[PDB]
Amino acid sequence: SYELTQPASVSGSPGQSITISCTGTSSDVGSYNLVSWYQQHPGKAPKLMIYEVSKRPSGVSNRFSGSKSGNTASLTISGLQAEDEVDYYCCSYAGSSTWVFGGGTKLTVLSQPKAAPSVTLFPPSSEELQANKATLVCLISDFYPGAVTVAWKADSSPVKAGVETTTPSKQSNNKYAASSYLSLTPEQWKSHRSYSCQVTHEGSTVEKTVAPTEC
Amino acid sequence: EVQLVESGGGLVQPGGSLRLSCAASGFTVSSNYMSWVRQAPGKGLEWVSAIYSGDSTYYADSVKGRFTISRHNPKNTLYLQMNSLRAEDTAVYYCARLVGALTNIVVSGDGGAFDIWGQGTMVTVSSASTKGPSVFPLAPSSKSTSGGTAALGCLVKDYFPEPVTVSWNSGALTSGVHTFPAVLQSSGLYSLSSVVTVPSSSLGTQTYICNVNHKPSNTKVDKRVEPKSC
Amino acid sequence: ATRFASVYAWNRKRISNCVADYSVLYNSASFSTFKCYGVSPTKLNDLCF
Repeated sequence: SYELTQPASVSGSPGQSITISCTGTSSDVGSYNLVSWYQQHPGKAPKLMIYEVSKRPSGVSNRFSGSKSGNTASLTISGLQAEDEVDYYCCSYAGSSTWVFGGGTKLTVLSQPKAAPSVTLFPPSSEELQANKATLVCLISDFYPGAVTVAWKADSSPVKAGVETTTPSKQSNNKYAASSYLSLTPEQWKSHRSYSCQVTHEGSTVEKTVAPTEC
Repeated sequence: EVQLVESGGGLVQPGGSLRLSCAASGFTVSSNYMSWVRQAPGKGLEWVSAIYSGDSTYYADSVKGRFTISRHNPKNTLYLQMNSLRAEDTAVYYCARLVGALTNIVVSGDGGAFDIWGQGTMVTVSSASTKGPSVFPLAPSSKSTSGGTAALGCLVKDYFPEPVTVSWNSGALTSGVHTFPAVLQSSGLYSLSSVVTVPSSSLGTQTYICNVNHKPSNTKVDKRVEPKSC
Repeated sequence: ATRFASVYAWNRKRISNCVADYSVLYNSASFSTFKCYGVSPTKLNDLCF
């Protein structure tokens, strides 16, 4: 319920310097000091890289720094690499040993090689048809930049009913993920001829066409 | 050895209670750190649990009268009797550390360095009852066999509520394993995936066991993934 | 810290270019014998070693 202003979308070229901020008020200008910056690969616990803004973490590469003045900020992230596309926060005091911090600046590193989205389409299993259910499991992996729109072609027909697609989630190889599902009935599964899952990733399209079980 | 381990996970219904626990191993909780960060993916976070023992006035003006918790130092484990759990508290917590000022790490400075965490537990407060997950073996196709790398798995579909954990060959298959997170259906059901890229020559010869575990419903399914044998 | 050497092979450590203190010696462990020969413990921070 307590939330402070941060620049959510930040980006910088590798080898450059970027500035990260988190907002306070006039009750935070006289003489305190408590600011420690975070680092999160999305989906797991954070990582410490910067604390004690202008001093030394024990084991940390010294390419990162911070700078402090007035209403003029910096978490100075310099020497950007391909592994800096991570979430960031600060820390701060709230008075009488209390605490508050900012709203999650998310860094995206550009100048990275674009990779075609690897798409795998799975038809429903035979016992799933025995279960009177049908699910088109479309799995898109290893794509960057992650702007994908999953389209379904039921015999060259765009079907939007029953389409559910996940949000882009970071993968191990500095790319994002997607897992889309089309939930249909076995009557509608064996009526159409073919089923194609397509994606629109930075203009590129990768399609997977599957067919119902022959026997 | 030194590790924070979450334990005591179970199903919670509206009107009930449950005793969570964060156990430290290696370092005794009598003189160590515990910070309960509550995380909801995609949005901001909040540190809430205010239990520093000695029992004096230190609390946050947001959870007054809701989160009650006790202290047990010698046993190296803390229990969280989180009473009156609200259904809008769907988040996986983590007990973590910090840094102060006393010892050699700080002689001049401030501190405040969360550095060691737990793994979290999966507790869902849902009005509806728990349902056993349905495991459907997604078999390899002809394109996967002819493509050199076969893709196979078992879709976990139509389970409510979370969680479902999928392992391969009881830990005997780790290379190529990739787990695709659950989907939020319009009706509230969930469906996740787990795909391992295997050699195509190992189809049929090497057994593919996927272990699907759902703790609140207490269901374990050892599903066999077999090729299309018509 | 973790382990120290014996007395015949006495462990040697070199310290310079930093701030030293004596009141910070009573936090990590309570000591038993503490005798500074010729120097009073109260003045050590007031001289520059």
